[PDB]
Amino acid sequence: AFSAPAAYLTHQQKVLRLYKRALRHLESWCVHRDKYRYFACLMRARFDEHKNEKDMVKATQLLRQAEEEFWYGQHPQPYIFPESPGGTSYERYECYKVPEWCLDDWHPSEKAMYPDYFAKREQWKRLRRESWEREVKQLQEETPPGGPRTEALPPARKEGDLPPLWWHIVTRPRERPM
Amino acid sequence: SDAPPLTLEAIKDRVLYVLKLYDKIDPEKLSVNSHFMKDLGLDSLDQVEIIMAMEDEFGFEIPDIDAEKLMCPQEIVDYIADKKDVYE
Amino acid sequence: MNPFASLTLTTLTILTIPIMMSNSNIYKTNLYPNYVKTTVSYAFTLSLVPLLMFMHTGQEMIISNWHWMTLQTVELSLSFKMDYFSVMFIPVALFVTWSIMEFSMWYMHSDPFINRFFKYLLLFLITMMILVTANNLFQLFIGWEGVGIMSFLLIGWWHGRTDANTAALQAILYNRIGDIGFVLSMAWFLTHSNAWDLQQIFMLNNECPNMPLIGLLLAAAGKSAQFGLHPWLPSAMEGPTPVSALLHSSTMVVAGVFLLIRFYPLMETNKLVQTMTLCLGAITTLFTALCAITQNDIKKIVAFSTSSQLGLMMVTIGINQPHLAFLHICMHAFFKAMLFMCSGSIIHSLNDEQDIRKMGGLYKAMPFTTTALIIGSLALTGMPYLTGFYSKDLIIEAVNMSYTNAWALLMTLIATSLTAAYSTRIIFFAFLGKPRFPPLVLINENNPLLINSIKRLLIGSIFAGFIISNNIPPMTVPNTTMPLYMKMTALIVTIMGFMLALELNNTTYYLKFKYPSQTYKFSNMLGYYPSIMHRLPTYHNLSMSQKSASSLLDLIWLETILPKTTSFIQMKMSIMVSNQKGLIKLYFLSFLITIMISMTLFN
Amino acid sequence: MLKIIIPTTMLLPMTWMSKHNMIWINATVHSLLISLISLSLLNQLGENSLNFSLTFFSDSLSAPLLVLTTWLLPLMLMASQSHLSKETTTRKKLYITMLILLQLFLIMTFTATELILFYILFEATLVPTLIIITRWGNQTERLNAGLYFLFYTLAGSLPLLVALVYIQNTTGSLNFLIIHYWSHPLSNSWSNIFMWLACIMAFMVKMPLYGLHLWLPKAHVEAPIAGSMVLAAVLLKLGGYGMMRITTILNPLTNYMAYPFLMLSMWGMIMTSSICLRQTDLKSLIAYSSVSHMALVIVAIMIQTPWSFMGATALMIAHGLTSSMLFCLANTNYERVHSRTMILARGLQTLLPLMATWWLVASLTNLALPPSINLIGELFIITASFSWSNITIILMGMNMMITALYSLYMLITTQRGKYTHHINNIKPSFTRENALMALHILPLLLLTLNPKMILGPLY
Amino acid sequence: SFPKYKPSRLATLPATLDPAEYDISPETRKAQAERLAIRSRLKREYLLQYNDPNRLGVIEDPAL
Amino acid sequence: SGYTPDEKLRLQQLRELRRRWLKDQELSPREPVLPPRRVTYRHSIFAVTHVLIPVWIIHYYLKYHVTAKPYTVVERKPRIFPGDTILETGEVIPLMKEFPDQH
Amino acid sequence: HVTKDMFPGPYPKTPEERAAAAKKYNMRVEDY
Ligand SMILES: CCCCCCCCCCCCCCCCCC(=O)OC[C@H](COP(=O)([O-])OCC(O)COP(=O)([O-])OC[C@@H](COC(=O)CCCCCCCCCCCCCCCCC)OC(=O)CCCCCCCCCCCCCCCCC)OC(=O)CCCCCCCCCCCCCCCCC
Ligand SMILES: CCCCCCCCCCCCCCCCC[C@@H](O)O[C@H](CO[C@H](O)CCCCCCCCCCCCCCC)COP(=O)(O)OCC[N+](C)(C)C
Ligand SMILES: CCCCCCCCCCCCCCCCC[C@@H](O)O[C@H](CO[C@H](O)CCCCCCCCCCCCCCC)COP(=O)(O)OCC[N+](C)(C)C
Ligand SMILES: CCCCCCCC/C=C\CCCCCCCC(=O)O[C@H](COC(=O)CCCCCCC/C=C/CCCCCCCC)COP(=O)(O)OCCN
Ligand SMILES: CCCCCCCCCCCC(=O)SCCNC(=O)CCNC(=O)[C@H](O)C(C)(C)COP(=O)(O)O
Repeated sequence: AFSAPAAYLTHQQKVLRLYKRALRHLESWCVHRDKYRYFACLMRARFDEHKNEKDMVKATQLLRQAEEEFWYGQHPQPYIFPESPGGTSYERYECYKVPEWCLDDWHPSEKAMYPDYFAKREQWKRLRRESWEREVKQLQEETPPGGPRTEALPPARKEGDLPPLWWHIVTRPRERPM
Repeated sequence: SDAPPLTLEAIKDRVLYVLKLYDKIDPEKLSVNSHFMKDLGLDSLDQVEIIMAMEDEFGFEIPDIDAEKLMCPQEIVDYIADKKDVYE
Repeated sequence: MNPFASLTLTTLTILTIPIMMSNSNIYKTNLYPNYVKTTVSYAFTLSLVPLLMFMHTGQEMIISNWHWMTLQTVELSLSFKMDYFSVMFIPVALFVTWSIMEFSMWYMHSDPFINRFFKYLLLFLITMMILVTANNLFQLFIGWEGVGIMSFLLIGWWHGRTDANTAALQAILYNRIGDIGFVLSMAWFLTHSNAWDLQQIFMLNNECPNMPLIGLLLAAAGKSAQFGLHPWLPSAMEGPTPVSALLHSSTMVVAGVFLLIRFYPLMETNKLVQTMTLCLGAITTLFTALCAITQNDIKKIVAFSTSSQLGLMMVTIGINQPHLAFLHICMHAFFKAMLFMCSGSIIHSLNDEQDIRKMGGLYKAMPFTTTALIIGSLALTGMPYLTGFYSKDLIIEAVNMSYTNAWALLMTLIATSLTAAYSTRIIFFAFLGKPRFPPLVLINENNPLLINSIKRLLIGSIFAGFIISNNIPPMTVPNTTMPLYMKMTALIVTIMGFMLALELNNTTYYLKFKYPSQTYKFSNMLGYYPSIMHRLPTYHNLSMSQKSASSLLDLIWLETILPKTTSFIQMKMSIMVSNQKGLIKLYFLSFLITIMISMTLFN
Repeated sequence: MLKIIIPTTMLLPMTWMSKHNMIWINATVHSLLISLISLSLLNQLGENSLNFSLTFFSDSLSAPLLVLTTWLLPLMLMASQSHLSKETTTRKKLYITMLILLQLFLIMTFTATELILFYILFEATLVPTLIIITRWGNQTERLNAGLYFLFYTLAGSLPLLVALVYIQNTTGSLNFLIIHYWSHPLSNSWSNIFMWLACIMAFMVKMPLYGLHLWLPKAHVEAPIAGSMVLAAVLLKLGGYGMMRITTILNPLTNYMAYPFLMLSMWGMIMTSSICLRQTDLKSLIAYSSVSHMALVIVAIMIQTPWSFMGATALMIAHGLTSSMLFCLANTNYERVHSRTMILARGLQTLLPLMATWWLVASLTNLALPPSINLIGELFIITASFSWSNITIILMGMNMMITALYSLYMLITTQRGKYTHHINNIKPSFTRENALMALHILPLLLLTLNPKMILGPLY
Repeated sequence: SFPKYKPSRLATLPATLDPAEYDISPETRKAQAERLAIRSRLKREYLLQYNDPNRLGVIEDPAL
Repeated sequence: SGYTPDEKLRLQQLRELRRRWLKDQELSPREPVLPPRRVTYRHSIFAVTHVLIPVWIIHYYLKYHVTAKPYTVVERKPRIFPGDTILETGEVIPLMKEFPDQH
Repeated sequence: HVTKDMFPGPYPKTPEERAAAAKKYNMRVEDY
């Protein structure tokens, strides 16, 4: 989620992803730990026997029957972590994430409580106000002509500079706001 | 819930605990800043296995695009802390 | 005088006070959940008295206090019926709700909107009470829609989760499909018997025709999650565990079976509807048991168990034993609420983990939870002299010795065997093996709320079956003499299911691996019913909604016919008429032509 | 009746001589006061009517519609108070003048003991509406919408004038009492068939019937908020009221002349309910919902049984209130969002909880939930149509299911889910909008206690 | 040998079983590069318009 | 593979800022300020204002208003067996005819 | 604040027209 993607996945990345998925589904099939370890070692053995193949045509010929075999025995009800995009509690707390800018609409009577928090809030707002003016120029001078080619953003290079486009990544609500 | 607020030192201790039980690497040589491909001579598949082990141990799963570019215990700790919003 | 009516109305009234107080100051504190729990407990202990008076004398009563409106020769009034069914189901529902609320006071302590959750639970309880005590079809419909709306609101408790909204809408869809038949029955009854009141309906219909009974059966199938419309009950688990423990386990889902029970004087007079409901019950109980055999989410397994029990009581209705079905409702409430409360305890203790693949050794880690779950499972499977026995054993005995369909017989027997099998699966996979949860052990049950809530239902599921069975007057002809081999068929089939499930589950220890067969894929994917039926119809309908109805008819052809054709014709005529070069030669030639035409034509 | 008509007229000089910063207060206060005066008309008797004079009479069919019409105007003023902030004093006074003229024309229409006066005011109700739609409208399509709304209505209603003057020439009087008492059967002839069509089409076009509803989505989408509520609440009921008044002379021809319209309505209810599911706009969705409900009312009126008429009146009042509430809520959303698209703003329940409650209540009422008068009218019409034929239940049940589906879809898409990230001008809801929603919804839950007040003369 | 997965309208072909990305040619890589380029251009425009402290409205979406 | 130096530096700075922001979210002892302003026993009062009063109101309503109209409250007639005595009349229902009793 | 060109247009037989539309919808010419 954090890292920007590349235009394509190399053969190594495909092999690693297939290995991870195969191990996960094998663990789902083999409920117990000792069985899982035994069959995971067997799968690693059958996985590394073609590690040193040189030609790419045959390697691409492989990893195709491998994917077909994986799809045939994929355990149609795999194990999904509760916070995963398929888990039981995937977006459970997404209804509690209230944006930061909502605090700008609070009544002064409500702002009377928590005064120190709002003082630090004003300090953060001033910091963002200056940092944005610096960042827009830095990004303008750093990007190549014709538009960016990948969605990777550069860090801060000077001393007082801050990373471009940081406000909405730094001020995420929380993992479990309530 | 009653879940304790796990902290940075606790995360680092858990990471090193998981790594030290991986017999492919010797506990004495490993450090929080040690690499995986060069300083320990581990395979790419081995690194995937470590990532999955931390996945199982911490109860949350790391996306592949972020898991394939974690090479040191320190940056694994940093990634977990960023995921779980740890202050100190 | 005759405190029966006073107390039977006072329980329903006192259940309403916290709803009125929801706008007061106590709603803004942390005292609200305890307030609601105490109110429910007081309502239960007050409603316990009419049960005693009915048991002593056999008191029956209907109260028509407020006259709502009169439509010519029809009168609609707020009428409550307080017969055996109502006076017996009030205390059971109140007891289960009290235990569930006390459990929720611990399960949902971290939810910021806990007060709203308790208010929603109380609103659902009030609506179910209205449905149970209703005397005319309109009040029954009011309760019928209220429970469905509350289920929609409580399934989608977490608004951020998309699956919650999907499940809520799916439940509403299926309940409306059932409401189609409910409204059909209501309209038929009014237009033929000239009354929505149960008394006139019973009296004027000596031989009830097929249409109203088919409508009632469709409504019961819709709300009790029978085979045609089953998936909404397993999908309704996206809500919090207390909701699925109270609403979609034991109280709300028995509304269709209760509707069929209420109209039993008309059910007996028809033979085709009895056969249809028996077949529906048999097929649905087998299907949900078979699906539950191989499920891996604990809440899914218990939901499918609930669906199987619902099908079993539909079968009981089919063989014309409504009172036995009511008794099974009462027992199933207790032990199924127990099972869901234990599952919620495990889920909370294991950091919101629901897959049984990650539950290991909890027989020693959680002793009270495992003993409660073991007692509940043994009661569910039909262990003799327990709460589930006094209902299920009689169900199977009556089913075995009636002039019924043989395929329904076989399906019911296989269904109870599979019930034993999946109970074994739950116990073995969640309490026997070595631990499989993450290393940070956070096991803890030492909370008085959870322990007390579980132990109350424990005492209930141990003794209530005996108490209720021996403390009510007989209403069915006993099956005194039976063949010995058929007398024990329930126990033999349950033991066979236990042995087969245990032997097949013990084979997972062996270090061998094999790809699944077609039967396993069919059973795990829920007969492929949720896939196809949620992709083939919906899509097509939605497709038409944009292709034929919206764009092609409304935006293209309806526009082309009336307005666009008129606009085009008038534009063409205006262009033709107004295009004159201004030459008076042509003008006067036309004048000569029209002079000649009028001279020779109009004379 | 003049105790109602005269104050409505005096509202105009009251508005025009008010101070520049006090027009809204005076208009709202005196409109509410007028509504209280109109409440007295509700006490109808089981006998003929409240024949006030030779020109105006009140029935138990006209009383609920009159009370709703008088009650709507304060809500229209509170709704229009928002987007007219930057408007000059003269134009605001002209807007209030148009609203007052519309109310006066509707009040004079609903009693109208003579049919020609009824027709004159029934077409007079068309000028202020067109001016409101085409003048104070945001989009550039308001002109085409105004043209459609004018011509669809006028083309249908022009043969009605000829039919009425012909009836007066033959019968000798158009007073509704004389028409009802001296009614005679219509023989089965081509001339009588065309008289039936002329007398019916003028009211069926305005309801509207499926196939002639093209003007309604345009008029409802492009109009301002007040025009939208006055169209959805009262202006749609003119056709049904006229049809129930005029079907007294079309018997027994209707017994077989109702088949095309019955089939059209019973299929168009399904078609428009399905259309509501796949909609990218909120106001268009609400307009199509109104079309479906009015098609059901058409079926009820054409059945011509006492339960049909009772259900038709109840559904008229309930749908008016519900559609007005839904348009109010959509306008409040559009004012902050400035886009009018369903999926552009999401998860508003996390930011505005009370408006989420109002959305839920409005959707539940639209969903025909018991014991609200929505379901009372719905169920009465269902039973009457079932008596008409046992197969109608299939179509009606399909309509009910689709109605529930699209109502909850409207609720879920705009209220549930994760909020849109790039919108940061969702200010907390004002007291005006909350008061508007409360005043919309409380009369419905109050009328569910005394249904006999809205069940019409055949109660 | 294993039974083949036959895709349909309501059950599409998985990316892993798809054969288009196994027959890789330099023009396919160029096409993927252009796709990522235009997507990143749009993302950069949106992020520039999104983090602006001065903006106090809704970012108009031409696509919508 | 692995982090590029620019990615490492950007992630480090973002992490520092995120930790600062998260630490700033904490509330001090005086951070929450509330302005004060005012204008067996628990169960004993609870049973009085929640149980007894509804019983009184409902009993009054049923006894003197609901039962005033005919047929509003209709009770199933009690079962009569051989041998019981009726309060209203005092007559005794005759017993059975002494059926043969073995086992 | 959107120009007339941005709005959807009638299907175009010509390649030049096709290219203009593909650029309008923010996608590759041979991907449109
Ligand atoms: C009067 C005499 C009374 C005595 C009567 C007889 C006494 C007993 C005789 C024994 C009878 C069977 C007992 C064994 C049960 C089967 C267990 C087994 O072997 O499973 C392994 C094996 C495959 O397992 P796997 O893939 O290796 O598992 C992967 C791992 O183990 C993954 O494992 P996992 O950990 O994930 O979960 C394992 C789970 C997963 O296991 C499963 O896969 C579930 C599938 C097994 C359920 C089948 C049981 C009942 C079937 C009812 C079917 C109703 C009709 C449906 C018609 C469909 C037509 C297409 O299994 C279990 O947990 C326990 C299984 C249930 C056993 C306990 C209950 C069975 C006893 C009750 C049945 C008979 C007694 C009746 C008593 C009343 C007296 C009459 O299952 C089978 O091979 C299926 C055997 C039966 C299937 C029959 C359907 C064939 C239809 C083919 C087409 C026919 C033509 C249609 C033409 C249509 C034209 C329109
Ligand atoms: C404890 C009590 C509980 C119940 C309270 C009920 C109060 C009801 C008040 C609301 C009344 C609604 C308005 C009714 C208007 C219809 C009737 C009206 O048209 O009658 C007129 C008479 O109306 C009254 O004179 C004036 C009433 C107007 C005021 C009503 C009270 C509330 C007014 C509130 C205004 C604002 C208050 C101050 C705010 C700052 C003309 O009568 P008329 O046709 O000749 O009668 C002929 C028959 N006669 C000869 C036997 C009489
Ligand atoms: C498009 C959106 C909706 C718009 C409104 C739709 C509603 C308009 C439809 C008109 C309703 C019915 C019209 C005529 C009904 C009479 C019954 C007749 O049609 O049936 C046969 C009549 O036979 C033929 O139909 C003769 C008429 C044929 C010519 C009429 C045009 C038919 C198609 C045109 C459709 C265009 C409709 C829209 C126009 C813009 C029976 O023969 P017969 O028993 O001997 O005569 C009965 C009449 N008697 C007793 C007085 C003598
Ligand atoms: C949204 C657009 C809707 C358009 C609606 C237009 C159609 C309305 C129906 C027809 C309107 C004209 C009817 C005439 C008015 C009634 C007058 C009447 O009833 O008098 C008849 C006269 O009947 C007629 O003259 C009818 C002639 C019709 C001529 C105009 C035709 C208009 C179009 C006809 C087909 C439309 C029908 C379906 C329209 C559907 C909507 C598009 C009696 O004749 P007498 O002289 O008294 O004979 C007695 C001695 N034997
Ligand atoms: C229950 C489900 C069962 C599913 C079974 C799935 C099928 C199992 C059999 C799979 C067959 C294969 O291995 S398909 C073999 C695919 N072709 C190759 O592996 C050639 C060169 N491989 C590499 O270069 C990789 O990077 C590598 C060296 C592996 C790691 O490198 P690292 O140094 O960066 O870790």
